[PDB]
Amino acid sequence: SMQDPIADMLTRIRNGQAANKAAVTMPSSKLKVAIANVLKEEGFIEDFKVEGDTKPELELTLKYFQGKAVVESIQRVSRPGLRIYKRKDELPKVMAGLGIAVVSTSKGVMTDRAARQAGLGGEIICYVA
Amino acid sequence: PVIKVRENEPFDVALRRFKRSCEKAGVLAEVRRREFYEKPTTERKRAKASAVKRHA
Amino acid sequence: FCRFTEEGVQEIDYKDIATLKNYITESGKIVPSRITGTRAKYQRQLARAIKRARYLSLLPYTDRH
RNA sequence: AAGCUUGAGUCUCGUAGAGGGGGGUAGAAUUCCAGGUGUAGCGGUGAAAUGCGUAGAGAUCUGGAGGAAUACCGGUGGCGAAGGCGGCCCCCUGGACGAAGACUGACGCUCAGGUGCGAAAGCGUGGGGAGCAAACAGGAUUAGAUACCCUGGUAGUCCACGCCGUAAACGAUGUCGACUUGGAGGUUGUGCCCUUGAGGCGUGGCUUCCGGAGCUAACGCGUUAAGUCGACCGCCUGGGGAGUACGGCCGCAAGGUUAAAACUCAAAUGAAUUGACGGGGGCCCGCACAAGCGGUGGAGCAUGUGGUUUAAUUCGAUGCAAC
RNA sequence: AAAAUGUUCU
Ligand SMILES: [Mg+2]
Ligand SMILES: [Mg+2]
Ligand SMILES: [Mg+2]
Ligand SMILES: [Mg+2]
Ligand SMILES: [Mg+2]
Ligand SMILES: [Mg+2]
Ligand SMILES: [Mg+2]
Ligand SMILES: [Mg+2]
Ligand SMILES: [Mg+2]
Ligand SMILES: [Mg+2]
Ligand SMILES: [Mg+2]
Ligand SMILES: [Mg+2]
Ligand SMILES: [Mg+2]
Ligand SMILES: [Mg+2]
Ligand SMILES: [Mg+2]
Repeated sequence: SMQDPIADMLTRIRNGQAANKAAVTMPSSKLKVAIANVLKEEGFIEDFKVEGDTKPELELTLKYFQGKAVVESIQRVSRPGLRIYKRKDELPKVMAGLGIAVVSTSKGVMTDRAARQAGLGGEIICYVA
Repeated sequence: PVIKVRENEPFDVALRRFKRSCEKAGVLAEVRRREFYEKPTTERKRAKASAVKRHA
Repeated sequence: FCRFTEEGVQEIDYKDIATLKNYITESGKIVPSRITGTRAKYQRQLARAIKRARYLSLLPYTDRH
């Protein structure tokens, strides 16, 4: 079954990157949307479009800098079978801050740096490189 | 492979025809196949091999 | 070239021996699909029909009796 | 706590199918029986013999009995959870797939323990028993031949109801879900199209082959993954000891299952590579054979060697490649 | 048809 949606989305993104897909679409979710937004902010995709009313499709437009993928890697750290929650002090950094950790925090989904700045952490949703 | 020589027809020709008919039937081959028992597995393997061969 | 398909038949008839006995050889054996060019489903149906005929003794099993 | 429809199910109509169980029957063939025809072999193998045969075999025709299995179709064809499932017919029966639509509304996925099914062999009681055939016997072969070959041939194979519970039960690949370039097919639906013709354009299901990225130890796998991720379980931790012992549980038993230890080796293994080898395949050759001719091995002598003898019988050469 | 084996360590 579709037992992790975020993970699935990440995988899709990665696959798109691999195969030179201009866009990558999937079933949208609020968390998913947030993640997409975060990614956009950080710089790894162009734009996301949540198209539909009853069944909304999240459609991410992937970037390709100099004929290769921007998303070098995109791993779920937290996952349904083993969740990973980091305190502010514990909070990770992907490639020594040359790459982001999407963390879900009490004040929204955001990159790890942002969380740190705030003075909080939480469920480290995914490392994006 | 039932044959009968028609009116004004050589023996040799008739024989040839009969042979052809037999070949078409696959009688000798069939007999050979039934001379000894092949295990179902073995038969399957043979079939597979044949299939492979056919893929040229 | 499959004839049955062209015709547009739902099922081959065992009673129609004239059609069937083109698809069985002189000895009485059922002719291959690869030779006759019959569709696979049709071929199976045809075979079944032939069998039925044989049972009822319209076609022969073999050319002995 | 309330919802929603994408997941998961339900219904409508069809679809193909060796899916399963039960019961009928069909034809071919083998075997046996009875009878006819007929006559010296048949049978078998590498060749033989055992064996069967002048009491009439084998062959050949007729009639019967039975049992088992279903030629052709038949197809990397189909169906089935896997095991498996193959003549045709019927009765009962499970699943799958498609077409639209309507409904339920996360009801899902996975699953230790547990339960069920589970080839073949085997075992239990009762049937059946043609063919085949462990065991067994004889004949061969052999140096021996407790084998391979032959002739026979019992259990078994068949059925009924139980048990067994394992196989290289393999795709050696757990299940479910998502995603990622393609081609060639196969199979089975279905929508559209002047079917102007066997066609054209799709869209699904299941499935074989090649092959891209990627992965891999390489082999390969490659949209049915061994790619990319996610959920869950199973299992692994050097080889041998050993899937063995002891114990438990299960089994009528066979045994299965669960599963050690000491001791012992520094390997064991996988893939590929160069060779070599093959009583593997292909191509080709040399007095290699074949085709010939003349020898040697027999005799006597010459000569060298071994051996023995000897005070010493100098030392070396010792398969072809010493004598 | 029939053709078994090759003392140890280098
Ligand atoms: Mg509703
Ligand atoms: Mg059995
Ligand atoms: Mg024997
Ligand atoms: Mg003996
Ligand atoms: Mg029994
Ligand atoms: Mg096992
Ligand atoms: Mg197999
Ligand atoms: Mg296994
Ligand atoms: Mg391949
Ligand atoms: Mg044991
Ligand atoms: Mg090897
Ligand atoms: Mg010669
Ligand atoms: Mg001499
Ligand atoms: Mg001499
Ligand atoms: Mg000397």
